Amino acid sequence: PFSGLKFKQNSFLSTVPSVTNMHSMHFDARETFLGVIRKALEPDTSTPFPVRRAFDGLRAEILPNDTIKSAALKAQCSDIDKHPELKAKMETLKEVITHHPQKEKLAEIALQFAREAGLTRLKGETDYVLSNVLDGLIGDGSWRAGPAYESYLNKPGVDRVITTVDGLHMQR
Amino acid sequence: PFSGLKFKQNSFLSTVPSVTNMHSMHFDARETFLGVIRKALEPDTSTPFPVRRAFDGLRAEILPNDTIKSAALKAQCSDIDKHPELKAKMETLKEVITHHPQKEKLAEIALQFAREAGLTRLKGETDYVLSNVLDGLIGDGSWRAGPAYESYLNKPGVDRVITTVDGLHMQR
Amino acid sequence: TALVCDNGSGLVKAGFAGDDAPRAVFPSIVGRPRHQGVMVGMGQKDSYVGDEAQSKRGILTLKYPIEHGIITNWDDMEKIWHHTFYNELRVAPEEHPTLLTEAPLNPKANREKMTQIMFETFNVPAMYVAIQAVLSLYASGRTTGIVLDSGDGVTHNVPIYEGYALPHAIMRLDLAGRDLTDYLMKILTERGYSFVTTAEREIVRDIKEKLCYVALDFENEMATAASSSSLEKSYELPDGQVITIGNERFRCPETLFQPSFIGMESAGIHETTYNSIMKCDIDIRKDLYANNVMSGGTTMYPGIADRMQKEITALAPSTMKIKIIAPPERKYSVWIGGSILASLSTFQQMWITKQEYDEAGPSIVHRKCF
Amino acid sequence: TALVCDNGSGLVKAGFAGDDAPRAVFPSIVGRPRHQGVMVGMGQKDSYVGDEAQSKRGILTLKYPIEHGIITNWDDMEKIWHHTFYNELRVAPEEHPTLLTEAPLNPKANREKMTQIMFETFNVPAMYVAIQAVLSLYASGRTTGIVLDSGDGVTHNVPIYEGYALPHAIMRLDLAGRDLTDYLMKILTERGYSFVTTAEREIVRDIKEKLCYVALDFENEMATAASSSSLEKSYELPDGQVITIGNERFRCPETLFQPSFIGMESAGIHETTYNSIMKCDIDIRKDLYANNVMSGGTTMYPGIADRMQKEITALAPSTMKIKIIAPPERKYSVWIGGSILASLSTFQQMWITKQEYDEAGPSIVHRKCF
Amino acid sequence: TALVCDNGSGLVKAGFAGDDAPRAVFPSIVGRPRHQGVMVGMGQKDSYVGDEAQSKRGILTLKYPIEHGIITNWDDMEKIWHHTFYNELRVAPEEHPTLLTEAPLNPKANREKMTQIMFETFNVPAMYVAIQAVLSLYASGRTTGIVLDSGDGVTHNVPIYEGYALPHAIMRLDLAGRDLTDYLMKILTERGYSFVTTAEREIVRDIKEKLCYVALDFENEMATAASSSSLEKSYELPDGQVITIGNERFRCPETLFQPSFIGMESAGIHETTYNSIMKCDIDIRKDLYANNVMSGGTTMYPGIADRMQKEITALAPSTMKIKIIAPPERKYSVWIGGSILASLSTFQQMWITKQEYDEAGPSIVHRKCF
Ligand SMILES: Nc1ncnc2c1ncn2[C@@H]1O[C@H](COP(=O)(O)OP(=O)(O)O)[C@@H](O)[C@H]1O
Ligand SMILES: Nc1ncnc2c1ncn2[C@@H]1O[C@H](COP(=O)(O)OP(=O)(O)O)[C@@H](O)[C@H]1O
Ligand SMILES: Nc1ncnc2c1ncn2[C@@H]1O[C@H](COP(=O)(O)OP(=O)(O)O)[C@@H](O)[C@H]1O
Ligand SMILES: [Mg+2]
Ligand SMILES: [Mg+2]
Ligand SMILES: [Mg+2]
Repeated sequence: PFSGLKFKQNSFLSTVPSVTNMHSMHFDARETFLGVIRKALEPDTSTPFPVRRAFDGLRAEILPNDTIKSAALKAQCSDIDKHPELKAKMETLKEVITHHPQKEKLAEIALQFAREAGLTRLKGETDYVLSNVLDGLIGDGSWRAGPAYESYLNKPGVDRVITTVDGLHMQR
Repeated sequence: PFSGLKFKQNSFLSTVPSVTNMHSMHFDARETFLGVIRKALEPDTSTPFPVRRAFDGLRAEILPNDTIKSAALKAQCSDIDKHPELKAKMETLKEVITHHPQKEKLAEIALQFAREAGLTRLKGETDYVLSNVLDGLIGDGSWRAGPAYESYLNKPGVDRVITTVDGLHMQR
Repeated sequence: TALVCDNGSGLVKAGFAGDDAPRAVFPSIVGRPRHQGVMVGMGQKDSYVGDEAQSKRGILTLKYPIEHGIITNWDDMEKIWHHTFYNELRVAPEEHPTLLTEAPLNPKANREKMTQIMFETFNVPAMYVAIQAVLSLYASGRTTGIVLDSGDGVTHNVPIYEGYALPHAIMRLDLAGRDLTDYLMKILTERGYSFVTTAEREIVRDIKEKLCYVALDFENEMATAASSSSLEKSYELPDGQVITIGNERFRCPETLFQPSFIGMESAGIHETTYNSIMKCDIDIRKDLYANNVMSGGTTMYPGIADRMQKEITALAPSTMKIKIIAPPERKYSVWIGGSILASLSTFQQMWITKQEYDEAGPSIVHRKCF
Repeated sequence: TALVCDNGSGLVKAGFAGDDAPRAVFPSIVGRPRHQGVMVGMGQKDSYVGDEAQSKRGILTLKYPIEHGIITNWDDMEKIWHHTFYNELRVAPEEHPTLLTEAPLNPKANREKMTQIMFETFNVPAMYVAIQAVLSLYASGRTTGIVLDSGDGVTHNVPIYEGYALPHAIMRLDLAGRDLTDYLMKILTERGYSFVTTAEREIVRDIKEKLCYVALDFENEMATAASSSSLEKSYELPDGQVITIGNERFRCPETLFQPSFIGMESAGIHETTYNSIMKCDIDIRKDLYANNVMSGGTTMYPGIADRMQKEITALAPSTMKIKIIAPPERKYSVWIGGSILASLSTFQQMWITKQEYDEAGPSIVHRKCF
Repeated sequence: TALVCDNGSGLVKAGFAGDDAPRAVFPSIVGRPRHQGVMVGMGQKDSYVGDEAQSKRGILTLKYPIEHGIITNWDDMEKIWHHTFYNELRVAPEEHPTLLTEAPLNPKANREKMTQIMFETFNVPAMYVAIQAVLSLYASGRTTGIVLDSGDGVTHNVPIYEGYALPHAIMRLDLAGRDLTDYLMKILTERGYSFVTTAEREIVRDIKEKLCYVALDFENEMATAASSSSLEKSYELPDGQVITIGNERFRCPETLFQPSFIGMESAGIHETTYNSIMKCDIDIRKDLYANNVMSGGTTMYPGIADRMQKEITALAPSTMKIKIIAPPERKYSVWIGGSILASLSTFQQMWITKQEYDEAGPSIVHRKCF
C-alpha cells in the first residue's frame, strides 16, 4: 500500500513519559501511548511527497492529535462492524506498524505502558484502534493476557527479618 | 584581612560525633571539637583564591589536623605572652569565628560538647586556643562558669514508688 | 457513604466519609488476660480490644498489632477491624466502601493482605489504600507542601508540589511515639520510677502526652532545669502516688531532633525534612520551604513547630522563608484527608471493587493505589 | 488585520501587524509532568505551553519543538501555535492572515509543513513565510546592509543591497543562544555547580542573560579574571543558593567568536560576517561594511557590538568604515519588520491565499516566498 | 618507581607503576565510633580507615570522603592518603612520583587541592592527575574508542580517536554504584527487609554486587519474576538472617538504563554513550561504535555488556557494527592504565614537579594535566 515510506529512527524516544508519571492516578495511558506511536509513524522527510501526503492522511485519521477527534474515532470503532472503511484503514495502518523498522523498541514501550500505566488492563475488551496497534507491535496477541504481577503476599521466602533499627523497638 | 571569605553552609554537621560517643571513657573532646570548628572554617570554593590561600594558612597554623602539631601548639600556647604573633593570629582567627554565618549552630554544638563531653571542664584554666575559639562562639565568656549540671541527690520529689511501678511490697 | 482512613500504629480512627472528625478513635490494642480466672464472673472473654482493654490493663497483657507502621499480627488486626465495624461504627462492612491508610515504603505484603482481609473476611464492596501524608495535605487544603507525618510508629516526609509527589524524595524514619515513650520510661528510671512493660508503658505514654515538650534551645533549657525548679512538674499515678518530672519532659521529645539519644544513627526530623527538600527539584524547594505541614500525634508536643521552624531556618539559605503549618487538628489531619478524599465524586472511580479484586487478586492494590 | 508570529527556536513573538511591539512573548516550550500522581483532580492536564510550562518548570520535562530554527516536533508546534492564537492573542485564525518567519537555508519541508498546518489545521485565510534577516532589515528602516541575526537556534547573516539579496552570500552557523546556554552549564561545573535537568537549563539560561558579556579583548579579560576578583558576580538560585562566576561570564559568549570552545570547526561570527561580505560584489562591500545590523537575543550581550566593531575592523582594509548597528529593540527587530511588512499596502498581493493553496498545495510556499 | 593511586568514590586502588595490579584495594571510608566504648584501653583511636573501618562498622559511623567523584571531606581524604602511603604501600611519599586520577568535568578546586596536599602535606617529588577514561583506554591498549567509565560515584563517557579526545563530546552522569545501592535499599523495603537506615548500606552493597544483574529484556524478566519464582536468590546477613530477593536483582541495575525509578531526568547509560558518539565527527563514529570500552565496578553486573550491545544497536543505524569491550579486569583497568602511563619513558616529562609547583602554585595542575 505504501512503498518508499521511511521513518526517522529514535524520533519517538523523546515522547515516552517517565515511568513515575505513568503511575500517576490521572495518567492517560491510551492517549499517551497512541501519541508515542503517532510520533513513531511520522514519515521521514526523505519519503516521497505523494506518499507522505497519502500516509499522513491515514495516520491523521486513525491517530489524530485532537482529543475530540480521538474520542470521536473511539466511539465509531465501538461498532466497527458498520465501518468497513475504518476496518480497511486500520488494517492498512496495522500492516504499516508491523513493518516499522523499530517495531521491537515500540513493542518494549507498549509493554512498559501495559506494565506501568495499565495500558491493556481491559485485556480482551481493549478498543479496536488500540488493539490493532498492539497487534501490529505484538503479532501473536499475547498482550491480551494482561501483564504478570508479583503478588508479594504469602511468598515462600519472606520472613520477618529484624534489622539494626527494627531491633530497637521489637516486640514479643 | 580576609575580605570575601565565605563558607559552605552545614559543612560541619557530619563532623559532630554521637552524644553517646561524647560520653566515651577516652573521648578527646578538645580535638574533636576543634575538628568541628576546623571543618566549619573550611573556606567555600566561592572564596577568591588569594583570600582562600591566606586563611587556609591561618587555620593550618592555629587548627592543624595533625595531632603532633596540635599538642606542640598547645604547649607553645602555655607561654602565649612570649609569642606576640600567635596572640595576634588567634585574635585574627577569633574575629573570623565571631563573624561566621553559622556561629549560632557552632556555639550550640560547642555547648553540647561542654555539657556532654566536658569540653570546658578546666573552666578558666582552659587552653589559650580552645578558650579563644569558645570566646569567638560565645562572646560573653559565660562558658567558663556556665555548665550547670543537674543534681539528683537531696532534691524535691524523691520518694519510693510501688504497685503501679511493680515492686509490690504490701507487707511493710 | 464510605468508611474511611486508618492503619495507625497507636490509635484507630474510624468514621464516615463526609464527616469532620472520626466517630470513634480508641487505641489500637488487643489485651489478653493474665494471672486471673478463679472467680466465675470475673471475665469470660479471652481478649479485649481498644477501649476496655485500657480499662482492664491491670490484668491484661496489651500488645499492638501494628509496630512501626507495619501490622505484624493479622489475627489481632482482624479483631480490631471487626471491633471497628461492629462495636464502634455499628455498621456492616459489606455495604460500605472502606478507605485505609499506609505509611510510604511499607512492605508490599502489608497492603496486599489489607485488601485481602477487607474483600474476603469483611466482603466490602470496594476499598482503597491511601498514603497518610497525602491525606494530611488533602486535609490542609494544599496541593503543594512537604508533610511531616509522625504517629505512634512512623515519621515520614512526602514532598508534593502540585499534586505531584516526588517519590525519590520520600523519607521515612522508624522513630516516632513508642520510641519517645520507651525512651521516657528509660529516662524515668534515673529519677527513680521504673514502669515495667505494657500497662505501665501506657501510663508512661499518658504522662508523655501531658508533660512533655520540645525546648526551643535545648542547652539553655538543660541549664535552666539544672539551676532551677521552675521546669519541675508532678503527675499522679493511677494508684495515687505522685511523681515529679523535670528535664526528662523535654529530653524525651529531643530524641526527634537528636536520634542518637536512643542509639539511632539517622538524622533528626528537622534534618530529614531538609534532606527531603534538596532532593526535590531546585525550582520546587522554595514552595516546599513554605508549606511545611505537620501531622500526626507525635507533632503535638508544645513548641515542636517553633523548634522545627528554628531548625529548618538553619540548614537553609537565609533568603528562604521557612513556614511550618501545624493546624490544631494535626492529630486527625490524616483521617480528615481520608474523609475528604473518599467524599469526592471524582474519586469514586478510584475505588478498587470486589469485581477487580476477584479478577486480579490481592496484587491489584499496587496498580491502583499510591 | 494580519497576525505576525516570529516563531523562533527559543521564544514565540506574536502579535498584530501595525503594532510597534509583539503582544505575546512567551517561551517556545512544551512541558510535560515527569513525576507521579498523586492527588485527585490535580493531573488531568498533560502538557503545558509557554509561560505556564516555565512556571510549573520544577515538575516538568521541558522540550523545545524547534531546534536550530527547524521544527522537530510538529505535534508540540501545533500546541504552541494553538496557544498563541487562542490563548495569547485571543483571535480566530480563520479571520486573520498570518505572517510567520524562518531562518534562511532551512529544510524546505519546514516551510511546507508550516503552510500545511496553517491552512488545514488553523484554516487561515492567507499566510506568508518571510526570512528573519530580511524582516530585521525592514525594521532597521534600511534597504541596504548585512544583517547578523542570532537567536536561540541559529545565527545567520543575509547581505542585502538596494533591496536585493545575494543568496550565494547567506551564511548559517548552527551556533546560537542555546549552544551558549549549554556551554555555560558545562563550564559552570568547573566551580562545582551542576545543572543537568531541563529546568536547570532554563535557570542557567537566566544566568547567561543576566551576567554574561563579551570581552573586548579575550586574553586581557582572562588575565584580569585570573589576577583579581573584580569580575566575579553572584547569582541567587530559585532555592536561595548563591553561585558566583568569574571568567565564565565572558568565556560563554566568547564561543560566538571562537566556536572551537564547543568543538565546532566553524569560524566566529565576526569572520563569518566578513566572509559573507567578501562573497558579495566588490562594489557593494563598502556599503555592507557600514551597515552591519544585529538582531536577536544572542546579540544582546554587553560589548558584543564593540567586539564585532573591533574584530571586523581588523579583517577589513583600514580605509573602510565599519559600523555595527545594534538597536535597543534588537530582540524584536524580526517581529517589528514582519509587522511593517504585513501592513504595507504593496505586500497585500504577496500573500499565499487559501485558494492558491488548494490549487497548488503546500509547494506554493516555495514559489511565493523567499 | 612511581605510585599510582586511583582514588575512586568507593575504593582506593593504589600500587607501583609497572605492576599488573594494585597492591592495595580497600574501601574509601573513614569510620567514627557511635557508641560509648566503654573499657579502659579500648577505643583510644578516634577514626578507622579502609578495611579496619569495614571490620568495625558495627560500632562505627561510616563516611565516604569522596562523593560523585568530588572530594567532600579533605581532612578525611588526607587520612586515606596517609593510610595508603604508610600503612598499605609502606613507602615514604617523598621518594615516589604519584599519579592520581579523577573524573572529567570535576570542579577545578578538586585537582588543585589534590596537588597542594601531595606537594605540601606529603612532599612528593612530582605528581600528575589523569582522566580515568583515558587511563582505561591505556589499559585496554587501544588508541581509539569511547570509554564508558562507571565507578561508585560517577559515570562518564570520553570518546577518543587516534589518541585525540573530543572534550565537547564528553558525557558525565552523576548516577553510579552508590546511587544503585541507595535504590536497592529503597526497593528492599517492598519485602520486609527495611534497612532504611545508615547502618547496613555497606551490607546491601554486598547484596548488590553478589546478586544483582542486568536483564537483557526487562519486561521478559519482570514477567518471569512475577510467574515462576526461578529468579529468587537468598542472601545471609551477618546476623545469620536470610533475605530472599527476586525481581530486585535486575530492577536495581535497570536504573542505569532508566535513570527514572530514582527521579532523574537523564537518559540511560546506553543513550548517553550514543549521544556522546553522535556529538563526534561523522567520520569517527564507526570506529567509536566498534570500540565501546567499559570500566569500573558498576560495569561488572552480569549481562550489562550484552544489554549495552542490544541497546546501542537499537539506537545506531543498522549498518554499524556495535562492539562492547568488557575486559574481565575492567574493575582495575583505570589503575592498570595509570601503571602503564606512569611507567612510559615519554611520560616522564609530563610530571608536575615540586619546583614547577612552588614556582606556579596549585594552578599548575590545569596546565600540565588533562
Ligand atoms: N499532645 C500530645 N503530646 C505528645 N504525644 C501525643 C499527643 N497526642 C498524641 N500523641 C501521641 O501520638 C500518637 C498517636 O498519633 P497518631 O497520628 O494517631 O498515630 P497513629 O496514626 O500511628 O495512630 C500516640 O502514640 C500518642 O501517644
Ligand atoms: N539580555 C540578553 N543577553 C544575552 N543573551 C540573551 C539576552 N536575551 C536573550 N538572550 C538569548 O537569546 C535567545 C533568544 O533570542 P530570540 O531572538 O528570542 O531567539 P528566537 O528568535 O529563536 O526565539 C535565548 O537563547 C537567550 O539565551
Ligand atoms: N561484581 C560487581 N557487580 C556489581 N557491582 C559491583 C561489582 N563490583 C563492584 N561493584 C560496584 O562498583 C563500585 C566500585 O567500583 P570502582 O570502580 O571501585 O569505583 P571507584 O573508582 O569510584 O572506586 C561499588 O559501588 C560497587 O557496588
Ligand atoms: Mg497517624
Ligand atoms: Mg529570532
Ligand atoms: Mg573508578
